[PDB]
Amino acid sequence: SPKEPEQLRKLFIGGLSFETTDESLRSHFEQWGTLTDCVVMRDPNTKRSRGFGFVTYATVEEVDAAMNARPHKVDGRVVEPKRAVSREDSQRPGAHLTVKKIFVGGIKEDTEEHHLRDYFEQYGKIEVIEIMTDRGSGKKRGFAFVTFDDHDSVDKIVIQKYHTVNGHNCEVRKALSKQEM
Amino acid sequence: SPKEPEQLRKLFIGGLSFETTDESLRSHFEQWGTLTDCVVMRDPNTKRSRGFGFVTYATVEEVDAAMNARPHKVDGRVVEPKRAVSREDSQRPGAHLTVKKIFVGGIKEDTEEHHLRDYFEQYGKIEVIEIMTDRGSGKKRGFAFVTFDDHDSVDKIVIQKYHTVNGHNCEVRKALSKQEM
RNA sequence: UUAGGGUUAGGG
RNA sequence: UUAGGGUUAGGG
Repeated sequence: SPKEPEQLRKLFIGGLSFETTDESLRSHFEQWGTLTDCVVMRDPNTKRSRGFGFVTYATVEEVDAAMNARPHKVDGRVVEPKRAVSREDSQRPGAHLTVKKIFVGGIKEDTEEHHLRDYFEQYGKIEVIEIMTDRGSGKKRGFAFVTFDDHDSVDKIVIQKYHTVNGHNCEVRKALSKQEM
Repeated sequence: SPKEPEQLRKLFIGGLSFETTDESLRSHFEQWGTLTDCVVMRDPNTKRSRGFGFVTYATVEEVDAAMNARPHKVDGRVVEPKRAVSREDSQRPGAHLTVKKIFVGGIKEDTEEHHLRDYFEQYGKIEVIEIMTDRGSGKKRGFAFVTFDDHDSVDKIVIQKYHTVNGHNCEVRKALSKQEM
């Protein structure tokens, strides 16, 4: 009886201690809901832990409640849980990078800070809003950077590439530095 | 009449818009106290802005109140203020890197999380505390990583290299990744 | 079309 | 002496 989809309910649990089994991974994350699925990824030959796994709750509400419980110490080790990234986007560069900033392209020269603030507040607490303009000329360049205080907010946004802000169909990507491009 | 030293009262203001003068830099940061010193660094020949400057309050209280006002938009641009780093440490690698994690070496096999928590809480809100141990052997390795929610907390700590925690003289350095060493 | 200015570490 | 395990992205 699961209404919400699987990917929205799934969490990638990276950095798992090599002592973590399916059972010890389940016995930890079950404190924040019921687990539809809980697996520790292993090598097909050695069956040794590959250092990451997946958990899937019945509700996305439980997924958010799980993320509200960071940090997570499973089997005596701090793990890094991340919202599940599609097998599509996982091939794209920087999809797995933990960032607190996003790229917003297509705002089209009439979008100000309050437009971004009023829209993106619904995903998390906003730190900075930078409307990119051409220096000296003052012309707006049609894209902006929004920085949140929590990386999980960014991860919830970029799974939906397209957003309609201020009457524009915009693209939202994870903010990559110049040295990662 | 300045009791506290100069370096503790000085802030490095990086990323300054090239339109920022001493006066516009002062007219912004004077909202959080009195400015002992306020300079925009320029090239000796062109006198064009080098993109950074310094401000110095009369109290470190005003310096903390200034940092509580992040982000700072000076002359229509978000600037990155940092606690002043000695001309010594500025030669050391990674001193200017904005990090939220610290290295703590010398805790010596009898220091647990609560020892680090009770000591380092006095500098800011703590996110994670990782006591580094040898896998499989369980032996403690004598160093730890402490992650704060604010980079400014880390910057206030690492200006004092040596700290006495749990009866040990420990070294505190900025957490550098493996790829920056 | 929609990728940032890391000259963003010292003048006195 | 006091530098981290980025095999931390898919099994079904």
